Amino acid sequence: RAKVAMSHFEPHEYIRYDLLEKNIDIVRKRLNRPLTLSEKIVYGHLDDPANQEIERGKTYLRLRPDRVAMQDATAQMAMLQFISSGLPKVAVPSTIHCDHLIEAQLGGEKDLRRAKDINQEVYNFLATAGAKYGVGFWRPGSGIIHQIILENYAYPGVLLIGTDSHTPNGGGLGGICIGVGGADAVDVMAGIPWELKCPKVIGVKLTGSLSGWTSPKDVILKVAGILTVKGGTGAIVEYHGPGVDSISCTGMATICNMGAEIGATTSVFPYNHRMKKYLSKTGRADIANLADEFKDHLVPDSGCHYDQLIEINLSELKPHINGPFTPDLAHPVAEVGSVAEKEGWPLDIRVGLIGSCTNSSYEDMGRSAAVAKQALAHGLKCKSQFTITPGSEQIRATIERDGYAQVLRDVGGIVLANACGPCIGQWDRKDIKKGEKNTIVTSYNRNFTGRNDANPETHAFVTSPEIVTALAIAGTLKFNPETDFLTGKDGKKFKLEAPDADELPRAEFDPGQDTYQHPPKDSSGQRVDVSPTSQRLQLLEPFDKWDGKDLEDLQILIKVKGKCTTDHISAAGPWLKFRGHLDNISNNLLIGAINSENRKANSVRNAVTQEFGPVPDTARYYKQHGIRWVVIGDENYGEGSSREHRALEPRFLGGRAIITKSFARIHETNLKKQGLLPLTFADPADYNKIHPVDKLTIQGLKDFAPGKPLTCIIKHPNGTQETILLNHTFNETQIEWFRAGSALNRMKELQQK
Ligand code: SF4
Repeated sequence: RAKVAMSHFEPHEYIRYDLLEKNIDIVRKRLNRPLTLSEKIVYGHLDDPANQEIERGKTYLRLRPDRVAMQDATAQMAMLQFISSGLPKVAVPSTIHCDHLIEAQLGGEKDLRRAKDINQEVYNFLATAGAKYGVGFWRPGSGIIHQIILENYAYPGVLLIGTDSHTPNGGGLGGICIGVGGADAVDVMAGIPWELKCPKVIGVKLTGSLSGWTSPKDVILKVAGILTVKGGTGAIVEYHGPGVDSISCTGMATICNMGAEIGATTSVFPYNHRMKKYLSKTGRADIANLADEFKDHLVPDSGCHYDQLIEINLSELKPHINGPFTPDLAHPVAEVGSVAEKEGWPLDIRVGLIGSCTNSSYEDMGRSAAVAKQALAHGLKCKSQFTITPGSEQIRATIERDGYAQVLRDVGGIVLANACGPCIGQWDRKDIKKGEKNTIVTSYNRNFTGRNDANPETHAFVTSPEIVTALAIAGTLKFNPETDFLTGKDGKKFKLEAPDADELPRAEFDPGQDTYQHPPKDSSGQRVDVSPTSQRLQLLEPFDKWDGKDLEDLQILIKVKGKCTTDHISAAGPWLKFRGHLDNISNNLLIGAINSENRKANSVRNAVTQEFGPVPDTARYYKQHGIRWVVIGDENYGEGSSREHRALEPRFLGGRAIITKSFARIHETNLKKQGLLPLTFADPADYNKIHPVDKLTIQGLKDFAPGKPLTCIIKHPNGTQETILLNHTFNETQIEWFRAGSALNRMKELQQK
């Protein structure tokens, strides 16, 4: 066909639209129905399109992703498991991005220099394992994983997996980009088929066009309010309609990015001329030209069926701000001042934060600078503190060159390194004490309790970068940029004009400094050294194979009440230090979950000593004494970030099963991967039949089978027993992971020894 390379760094790896077309055509001759766009890309990547069983919401697809991307808080454990597989080189284009371990304190260059010193052991490990196994390495300072991927690696029709739940960001360039745990990335780096439950497809038809203050962020702030955080589970969101041409390519990436907050498998937009324009301005006109020749396969089929349709009229959409402790609590900016007042949310904004991968594009920085130049023209600066995170080095060099960074510095902003920083709590925040109630507004995406600064009483609202800038200047939520007046230095009242800015630089992007490190694909004789006394890195010891017996008289470690995110199960912030060390990070296990017994966090009853204490310590005491335990949870257990640490930590501390009303997708997969049993109540009311003191027996593991429920005997203290049934979503592939002790153990069994 064409020999067009997948990126500038892999001149030999060609895009295979011929393969994609061939597979789409085998599959549509079988289904004889129109295919949505996500169906074309996903089924076009099937390992076996002729025989694969295809039913939305029901079958597991065996897929062949084109490339793997990892960020440094999840890459360490993905690479420690790849190192245990014993395989010599990764089988597909793979990258590591060092963006999660740079703490915001002093701003830019200073914070990067400090991070490089503090994290030297880890950056060393990743660069060395990268050179040895043939993984490309983007150095600290290079940028946030998803911005580097949009700028260099994402293209129409790619199937990309990344160890991060905002990998869907890449849907803004017509690709299917899916968040996974490190063990799924090991499957693909090892060359074995990746499995994904066939998704449902929610269509969102966009009509009209954006105007004035309304920006691409408002479309997904509105969709999250409609669908709620559990509304997109098991589905891909596919944007279509005449209003799509109205959104810039980075705007589409913003909307696809935050679809992670409704639990969606990923989101995607159809190839159109805005993507073509972005590919040409990022050095990839040859890929835009090839995609023009395969355009029919990069847009949905006429009359394709969506399982749910939502219509949004862009012309009527007005600015939104969401939170404070969930991303689906949506409010127009116009009314948040009044709702805050009513609910007792602090009206004064201590810090306004723009950027992160969700909103750090050139157009986002241009629009925020456009609001900031007006305030400056009246002698004002920010009343709130104000920080700016550029998404990559190229965006930092280009907004610097085109003068937007200086406007943002002149209004009182501090430019932070090109890293997650405050978005995952890597922020040395000193202005409030812990427990001090206060309000910050961000252009980020998640706004859950204690995530930006480990303070549970910080009320974080997410909105667009131009609204964070307008509200940082005002310093209060009781300010609506569309209606209200500010007073200049000079005494005159003035109103902020809606920001207008270029979506891409008129000149080319300035690439900034050299930050990519290609693997020697020659040499590769590196020794990865993990010191046996390291506190940050530890080689894995394999988990135990299943004993062949049912699980009797299991102790409940904790019955969790309400929302239990992966930040409740395995907190980030300070714990990021231990992402490569399983025993040390297991000291945060479930310390944020609320115990139904006393409604406290990190205070559970030890069944032996009858002292209430920390959950980590109690799980280690049960493990030390041979007591196998269980977690009982509520709805959407495991919501949020993809960290497989939330599944590895309970396995390590002696857990056996997690029984809930429902699971978020990535956590449920991660639990199966590590040899635990994620089970759901066949009747959710049965959650109320189980009390912290009850012991449980799970029976029927001997004839464990796809579609057959497991029986659970609840043993009450008084001698009463109640039998209930538990469903699971294991297929046969996954039951083998459980029997072997973990998926990695099963893979090492298939290597003939
Ligand atoms: S923590 Fe924030 S900036 Fe970093 S990859 Fe995730 S969403 Fe993006």
